Amino acid sequence: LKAINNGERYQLTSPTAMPQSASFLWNKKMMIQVNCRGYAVAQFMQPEPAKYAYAPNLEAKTFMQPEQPYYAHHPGRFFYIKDEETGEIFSAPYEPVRSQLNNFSFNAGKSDISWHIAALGIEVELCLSLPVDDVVELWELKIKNGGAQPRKLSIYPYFPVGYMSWMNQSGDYSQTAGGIIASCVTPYQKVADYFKNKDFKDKTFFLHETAPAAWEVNQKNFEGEGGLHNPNAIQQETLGCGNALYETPTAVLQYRRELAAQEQQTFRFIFGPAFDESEAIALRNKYLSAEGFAKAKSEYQTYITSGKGCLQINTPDPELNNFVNHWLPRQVFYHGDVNRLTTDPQTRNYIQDNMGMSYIKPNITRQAFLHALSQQEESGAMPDGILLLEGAELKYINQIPHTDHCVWLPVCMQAYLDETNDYALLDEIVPYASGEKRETVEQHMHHAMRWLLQARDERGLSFIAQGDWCDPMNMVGYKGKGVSGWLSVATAYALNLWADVCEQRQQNSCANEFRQGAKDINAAVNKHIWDGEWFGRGITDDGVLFGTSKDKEGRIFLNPQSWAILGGAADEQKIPCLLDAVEQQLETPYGVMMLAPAFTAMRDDVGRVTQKFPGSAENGSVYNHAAVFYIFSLLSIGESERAYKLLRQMLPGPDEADLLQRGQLPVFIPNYYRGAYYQHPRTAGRSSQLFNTGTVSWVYRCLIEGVFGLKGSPQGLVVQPQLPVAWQTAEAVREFRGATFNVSYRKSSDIKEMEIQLNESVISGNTISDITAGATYQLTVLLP
Amino acid sequence: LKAINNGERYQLTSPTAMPQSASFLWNKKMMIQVNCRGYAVAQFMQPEPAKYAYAPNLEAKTFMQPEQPYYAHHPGRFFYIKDEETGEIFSAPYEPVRSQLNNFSFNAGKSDISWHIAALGIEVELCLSLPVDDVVELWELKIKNGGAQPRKLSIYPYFPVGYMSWMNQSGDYSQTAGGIIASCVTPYQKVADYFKNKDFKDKTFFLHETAPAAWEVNQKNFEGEGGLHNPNAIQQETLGCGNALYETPTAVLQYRRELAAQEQQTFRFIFGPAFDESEAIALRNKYLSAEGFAKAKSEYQTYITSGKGCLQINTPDPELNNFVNHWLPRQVFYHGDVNRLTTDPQTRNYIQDNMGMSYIKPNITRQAFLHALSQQEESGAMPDGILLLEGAELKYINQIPHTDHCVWLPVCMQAYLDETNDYALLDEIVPYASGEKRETVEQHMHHAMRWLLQARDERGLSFIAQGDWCDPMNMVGYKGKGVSGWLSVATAYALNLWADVCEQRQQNSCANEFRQGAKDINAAVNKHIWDGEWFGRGITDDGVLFGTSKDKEGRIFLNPQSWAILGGAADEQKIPCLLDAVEQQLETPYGVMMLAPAFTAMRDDVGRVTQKFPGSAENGSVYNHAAVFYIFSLLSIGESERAYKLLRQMLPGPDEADLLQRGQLPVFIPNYYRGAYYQHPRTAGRSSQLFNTGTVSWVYRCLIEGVFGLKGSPQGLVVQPQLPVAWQTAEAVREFRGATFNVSYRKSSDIKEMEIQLNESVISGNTISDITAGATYQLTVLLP
Ligand SMILES: [Cl-]
Ligand SMILES: [Cl-]
Repeated sequence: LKAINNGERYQLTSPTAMPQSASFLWNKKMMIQVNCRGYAVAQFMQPEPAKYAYAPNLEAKTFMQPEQPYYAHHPGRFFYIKDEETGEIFSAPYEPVRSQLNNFSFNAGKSDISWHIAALGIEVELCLSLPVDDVVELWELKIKNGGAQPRKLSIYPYFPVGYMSWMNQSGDYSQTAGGIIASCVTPYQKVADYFKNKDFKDKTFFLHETAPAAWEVNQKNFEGEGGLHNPNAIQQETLGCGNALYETPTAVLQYRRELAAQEQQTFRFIFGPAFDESEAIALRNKYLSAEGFAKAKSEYQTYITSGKGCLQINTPDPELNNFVNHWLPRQVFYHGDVNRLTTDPQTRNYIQDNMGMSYIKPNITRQAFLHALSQQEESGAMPDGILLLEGAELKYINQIPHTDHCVWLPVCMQAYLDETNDYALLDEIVPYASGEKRETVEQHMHHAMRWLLQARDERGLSFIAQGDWCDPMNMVGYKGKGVSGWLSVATAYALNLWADVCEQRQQNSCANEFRQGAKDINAAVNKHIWDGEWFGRGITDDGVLFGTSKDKEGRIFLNPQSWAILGGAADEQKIPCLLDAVEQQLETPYGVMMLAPAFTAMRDDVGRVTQKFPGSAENGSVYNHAAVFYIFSLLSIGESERAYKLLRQMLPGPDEADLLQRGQLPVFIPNYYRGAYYQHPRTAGRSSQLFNTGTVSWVYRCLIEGVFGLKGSPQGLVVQPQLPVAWQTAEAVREFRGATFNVSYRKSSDIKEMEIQLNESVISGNTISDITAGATYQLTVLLP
Repeated sequence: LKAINNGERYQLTSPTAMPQSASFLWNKKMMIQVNCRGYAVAQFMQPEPAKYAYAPNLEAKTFMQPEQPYYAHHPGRFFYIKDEETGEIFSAPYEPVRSQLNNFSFNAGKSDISWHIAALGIEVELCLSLPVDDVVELWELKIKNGGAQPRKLSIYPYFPVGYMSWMNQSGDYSQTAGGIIASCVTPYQKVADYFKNKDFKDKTFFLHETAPAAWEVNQKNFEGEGGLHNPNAIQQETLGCGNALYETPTAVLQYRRELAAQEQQTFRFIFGPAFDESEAIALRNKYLSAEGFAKAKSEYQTYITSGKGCLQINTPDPELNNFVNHWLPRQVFYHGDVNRLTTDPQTRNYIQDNMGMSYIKPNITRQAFLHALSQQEESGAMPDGILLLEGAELKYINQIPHTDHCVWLPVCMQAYLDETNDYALLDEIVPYASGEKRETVEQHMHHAMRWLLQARDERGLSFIAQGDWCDPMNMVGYKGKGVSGWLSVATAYALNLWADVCEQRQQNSCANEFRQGAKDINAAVNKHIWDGEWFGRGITDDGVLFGTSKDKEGRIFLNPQSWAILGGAADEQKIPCLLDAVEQQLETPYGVMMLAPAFTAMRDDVGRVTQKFPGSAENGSVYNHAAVFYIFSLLSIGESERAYKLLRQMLPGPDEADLLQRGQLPVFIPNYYRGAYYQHPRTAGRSSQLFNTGTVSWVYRCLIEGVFGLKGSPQGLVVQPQLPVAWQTAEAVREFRGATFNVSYRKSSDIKEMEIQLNESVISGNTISDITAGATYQLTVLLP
């Protein structure tokens, strides 16, 4: 397991040591998660979510689950190879046959995913990639006779379409399209859904550049009694060229080749959805050639490059370097650039994902604030979701009243303003969700902060309704009286940040109003939530305070601690209680758990969070997004070593036991690693394998502004590093407001205070304030 | 393939010749479809539908689809057998290993399902059955060393639980319960669903009578790299006794036995859902013993016996005899006794399924009329569904306005009144769905018939809204103007039957009102629907008449023909046009198609029916329920040979090509055999394998009253047979109004008219009118 191609890829060389590991790709309209053994999950937008490769049964509407189980007929991307001289077979990448291989590489790439495998002296290369703007998978297969004698082979792509629909499904070979076309009608019953579903891409295509010897479109006939392990159609000399008539369809082709010693051949295919044959052919003409593949690859590299971000690092930790330089920025960029491929992002996701873009393409951030605030309610309250398309609707959790949505506005805007200095966004005029009222961004923000001050009970604590940041914490306040400890403390943080902005803008009454606000809230928190060694989590509708030392499950939550540090409820006296409480009850080798001990049964004044399996998701996992709010809190009070230790725990490896236990390639941060570390040690640390998470925008922020300490201010670039003490030297390159800063950090026993040199001469203070677009500056930072 | 055990069972001796074939069982709260290879689909009521054995992914809410595809990890019921001396393995019944077997029997039973298999000299017996009233599967395994030497075996039940839930799933071995308990929390998000789901049976148990050597509850660890074909846990000496912690759970046990020459051992298990361990143990104590199995089997036999029905036959066709005597009555009884295990049966299903019970347990019929009519709307209109439980709701198609619901009332009541003579039901007082109005059944019926007369347009034709009997015919009248040809003619039938009842009850104005009604409708049909050689199907919202000779797809529908014969729109002149049109365009070797040619693309003034795959379900399949309305129509005009031919086509076999093509065991009539006979001959005749269908109550009625001609009247039993001419003799035994009639039929060239003898002396007329409860009468019926 290691980086290759100068960081462009990361290679895993066993199909069994880490069998859940995967990587992803995306583009403007789709995403695909590819498992190391050949399984895959693909979703596209049209404009709502859909799939073209289906399960063999009628599946629920869903993308993936955490810790997704795969199974033999799970959708996947495979090539069977048959020795026509011996009848022996194997499959690439490893499933479905699972033969002994002589060689195996799975390569996660920034811009592609690929495998190299060998068996029976035949060398197989498989490469997947996507164009920027169309929904289609670009597949490249290379087969090489690696021996001294000719070899006769039958080569079979197997791209199973699955059970498409109970109403109508079929498939046939189309000579005109040049491959297989499966077709269905998405089930429905209401006449309105006919009109709504009319432009669905209900065909799935698998198209060949090179005409094959034969094909099979009927899944059962492909398998016969041999099943996937040894399909009958492959035991025969030739595929039988069957179709599917209200039978489960499949995409199987056959090439028969005699290959000379050392001879290699290449075959191209495309796979995806289409409205009709005409669209499949349009895509074929556009992509299915050496030239279409090359042009797509180079447009796609350029897209990834445009999102490369603002920080390259060179530290003594080569695993961190590789992760931060090569993998983190693409994962941030995915979130803000396509908003997790939903037409109704959760508001807090929209805002936090876009916060991350401040460091990548800040104009997308700016647009995101304008778009979100145009959907603010006239009361100042923000909706649970942001609609990205006319006609979309709030779905799933966005229909369940949660109360924290306004908080994110000044919290995330702060990052934007520090990075860009675009205080002028505050003067942009935007409407509200209803009414004829158009007001500046700044007036919107004021009304959001007033909303949060009004949405509090007689004690001055924030109402929780059916949840706050913790989506399934739904029964604390469902009767209309319960309050959140996390929301209270986070509200005080928000109010303090926004009061700073008001002061910076000469809005001095506002600055006072909101600072007073924050003091009131923190007082109420200190009176009603503080539990003696840590802050509690909320007070239920019936007046019980939970997240306290009296509770046997859910005894401490991370979030109220992190956010009391930030918002100022935690003073100098309280902070060391927090740190030790968190370390004793929540820290693990895989990072910090969000609550503990995990709940093992329903507690119905807290609610659905407590019914999740203990140590999964919000029920006490190492939930990385909560972990990173703690990291950030630690950085805000100079707890440099603690912060770095806990941040570095998010990245698996290089320890081999760690790698195997988490079962993840280190090419993304998952939403969680399994918690309940004390209750269930066997599974603890296991990765969810979910690449969708708002964690990464905060991780990137922590590195840039906190660890490396290269943070923007209205004066310029502020140098305030918090490197771990083990590093004798490190470098970073920072792109900032159109300039580049080559930074060298070095520990020196000759000094008492940090000393900063700019282009060799020493500065006073810690701000670089003469910044010209296009220039490069040498910074030397000497540290005690 | 043939009947065994004196008709108690039917045996199939290949696992591959008919791999979709199955049988079912049910009880008061559940049903299970068992496939010949070991796959199964089970549903239970609690009080809504649920499952305990899940797919390996997140499946949609559904029972089964037509022509259900199975796949390797589909839920199933399996036993692996390992030769500990050689490492060789096989599985019962055939999946998952698919080894060569020395012997194979699949036995569909009336009261159980079982297999006998042999391989490696070991003889395996497997038997499934259910008790009458609890949700639990009773499993009995027998293993016999069939050789001369001792043999060492490892024996592994494999009952996979599947992927239960993304929120929470697990499993472990429980010594106290005596087996494996998988556990989950059904996913939800709304607080109201917590309260609604609180008593769900979210545990699945697999409990052993005999303590095993080891177990495995983690599915992945069971399989390892060997997969289902050759699981790793079975290659080992002993199972590793793992659990499942937010991993997909499984039920695997291991018994290790040395068996003497000829020695057999028996192992018992139960499998099912439970709320908690306490319920699993309650079921264990009740059932898991030789004595619990025996008591359950004998209570279950008694339940099936109580539904045996009123007709045993002995004809020259031994396939018909077996089907009618042994299989048909249980399938009728299932429908009315549990109403297809939905809490909101479609109204037309409720009424027609219960009609069938007239011949089985007529008091359930009577209750069904009372229950249905208590939910009639004050306008006289009937709702789309009948609610069988306080709090249930209309679901799926029952939310989409269909208009035919009232029609079934007099159509099906006629059967009830002829069979039982219970005209006194008509005087029972029942409420309506809303209001304080309580009226007699008879007044309700009048208001239903008036409803049907009012629900017609200016031309006097019935509005279709979003459908009639054809559930997905949703776009003929969705704008509020379209009308049905089928509903018009069926309304006239209904009105005529009900006018007869009114006359029989001295309600003479009503009798006139409704007879006039029927004449008006038939006139309008003859003016606007008749198309010259057959009756059209409807007139769209924009005034187009479809189901005509001008249409290239959907050129003729069966239903308007059948029902014009019944209701009298078709006169003596028109009837022979119908017969020839139906025979030329609709008849097939597998029976009569409901429409043709099948639709191959959306036609959006007809609607969703046209998007189903051509020859599946309502889009031109041999849809048996439509076929049987034709059969019944044919009988009502003395077309004896045509009627019998088409009825006999519903029963597959004995022709071998027929059997293999339809792919069904002849132990039930499916809802459809594939149509589009001319467009897609390769698949035509394929069985849906769906045992839920309102067909069978009409088939039973046709046999009893039509073919065998033993029909009730207010005078007694009317002898009016329509035997096919090939039969030289036949017998039937008819139970009727508490008496038995041993009937012998014989063709005699000595007579001009039918002659009937009762206890050897000749009667005049054709009615037996002296009927004493408990008596047996000899009837001899001589025919020309
Ligand atoms: Cl939380
Ligand atoms: Cl119809």
